[PDB]
Amino acid sequence: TMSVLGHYNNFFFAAHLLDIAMGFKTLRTILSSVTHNGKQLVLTVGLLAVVVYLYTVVAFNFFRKFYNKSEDGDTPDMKCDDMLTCYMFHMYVGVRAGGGIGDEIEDPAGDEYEIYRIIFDITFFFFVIVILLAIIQGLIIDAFGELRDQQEQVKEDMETKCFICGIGNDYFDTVPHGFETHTLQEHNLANYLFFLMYLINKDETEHTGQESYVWKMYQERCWEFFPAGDCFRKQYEDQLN
Amino acid sequence: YQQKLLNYFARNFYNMRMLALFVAFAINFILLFYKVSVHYVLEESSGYMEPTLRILAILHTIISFFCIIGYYCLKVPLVIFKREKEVARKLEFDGLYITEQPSEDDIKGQWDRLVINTQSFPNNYWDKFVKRKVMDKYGEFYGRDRISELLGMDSAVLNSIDVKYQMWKLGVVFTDNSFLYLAWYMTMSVLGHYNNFFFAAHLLDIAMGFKTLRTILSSVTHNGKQLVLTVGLLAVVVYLYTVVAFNFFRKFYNKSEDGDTPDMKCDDMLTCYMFHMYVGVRAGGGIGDEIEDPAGDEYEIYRIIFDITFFFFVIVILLAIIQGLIIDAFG
Amino acid sequence: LLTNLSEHMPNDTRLQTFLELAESVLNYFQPFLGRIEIMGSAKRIERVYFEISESSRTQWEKPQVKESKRQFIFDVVNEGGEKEKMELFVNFCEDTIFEMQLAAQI
Ligand SMILES: [Ca+2]
Ligand SMILES: [Zn+2]
Repeated sequence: TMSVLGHYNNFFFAAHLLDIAMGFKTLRTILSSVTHNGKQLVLTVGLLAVVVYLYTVVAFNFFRKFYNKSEDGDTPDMKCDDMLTCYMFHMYVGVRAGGGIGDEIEDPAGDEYEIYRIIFDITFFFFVIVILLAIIQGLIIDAFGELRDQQEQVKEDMETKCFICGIGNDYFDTVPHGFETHTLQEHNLANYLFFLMYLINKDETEHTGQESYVWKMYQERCWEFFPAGDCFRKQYEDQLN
Repeated sequence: YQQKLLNYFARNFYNMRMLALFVAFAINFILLFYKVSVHYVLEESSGYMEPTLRILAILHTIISFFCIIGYYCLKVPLVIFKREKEVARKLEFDGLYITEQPSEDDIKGQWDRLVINTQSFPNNYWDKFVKRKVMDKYGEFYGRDRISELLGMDSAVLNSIDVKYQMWKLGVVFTDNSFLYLAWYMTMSVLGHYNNFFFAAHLLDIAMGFKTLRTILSSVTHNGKQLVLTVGLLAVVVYLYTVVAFNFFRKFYNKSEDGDTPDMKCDDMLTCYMFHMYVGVRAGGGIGDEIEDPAGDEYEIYRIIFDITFFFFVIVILLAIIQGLIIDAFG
Repeated sequence: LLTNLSEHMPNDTRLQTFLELAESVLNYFQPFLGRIEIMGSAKRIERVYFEISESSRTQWEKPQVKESKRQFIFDVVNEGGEKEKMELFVNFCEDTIFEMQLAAQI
């Protein structure tokens, strides 16, 4: 669709650059980090919205003369009078500035509403900016870190544990080059694949005892012929231990 | 019919809560459509907005009253039964008011002392014979008279309704957290009719819904003592910086509108302290982003050291520590 | 037969001499010979020596098969459910057999 639309206006080919994010793995992890913690992120954004709305209600009721965002005073006054303008002003400039809504509102010096205004400003800054922005950032970053840690744990489990047969590394490594030889030759994966394919290819009349037994168990979908914590070196302990 | 209505309210309770939340959302939308000129709702050529707000406020108050009645019918017996079971098992197995005389603070035991000398003490414990076992053993040891006086065993007209027991029940009811929250809900819904803006506070009921909102809210109080003490340390270090600035660098605090105007300085202690705690702790870089530039003065290296030490110490260490405390509590 | 005798009989100098006589044919038939241990029959580990075709080995290294293997390994050791582990291993085996059959149409 985007490639077809690119011929209408030759700018829609910019959206094809995002195909690089479906290439290298870390780009895919970064993109999936946003949706990995989805419900919590949406609910935190909603909490941010409702607390900003409460601050908007308080400012609308009490401090309305302070919102004189005019170009150096004596011009046609551009204020924030109605609810919607104040709410958009708080959600657009209040949540972005480094310090809260106090960095844009006129200085409250000499007014009777001085301590109340200072408390409003400090509480806004602290609560919404610090707690909620840090919480959202931590949610996304922790999702990314958790995904990377899961991938690393998967790699470590593959490199230190027998996939089938579930023993571990310290058991096969008593002999030189033990675990690597075990995974390569004894309890392999492609070997099991090729054995299943060989069973499917061969006729039922030519099956040996073990092959017929495995075929029967596979036909009945009853898997006990797989090793369940035992191997040749454990049962048939070399020279009978 | 009264019992049927009470049982119906005790049945449909969470549905009433969700209805209250939706009505609060609608009322807050209508509030979002306000405008000043005095306060009148701007309506896009539709006069239905104000009657809708009126009927929504009335129906919200009614629904919240139904909610509190349903909660009083539903889960108050659980609290009553739990407390009765605890006090009865304590008095039987151990015995507090007869041979132990509980500790100085012991607010729960001090309040529960009023219920042992009542005619309907085991109203919900379904074990209305623990008085006999207690009287037996503790009157055979500590005398029968003290047990008898302490325990006090010996149209719908007024049968005195066990006034002492009712007072004890009301006292234990006005201590549960959920009942206090619903009482606050009642208070805010009632006050919403005086000024139709107090319905904004009902939006916080969404934080008692989904679990992650409750975890976020409880994260603030999870690390309470450490947070308060860190805020106190911030206050005292800002005060020390205020003392130093008051003593030495006072000509630099000329927060005037482009120079030659009536000078608005920070001369006294309180103004300097509020200036440091209001603008100093918020700006991205410390108090140096607002003070005049120290170029050419004899107090140049001292001023630079003051500025850098303020910025680094208070902003970096203390703000990062407070933020880390809250975030680590959440995690 | 020689591999079975050598593995089942660990200490026999005569079998050792036979192995040093037939090491060349053993090296040639090494890429084609498998090795698998099962619980099948009785209550002991056995060995299920079998044959691997050239086509099966030359279609195992196709990029699609490698990608499917990586995805299956990640999805079966990340969550696991370690009886659905074996169930999904068998299912992945069937799917990879189908993919080798499809890739045979080159
Ligand atoms: Ca046969
Ligand atoms: Zn193994």
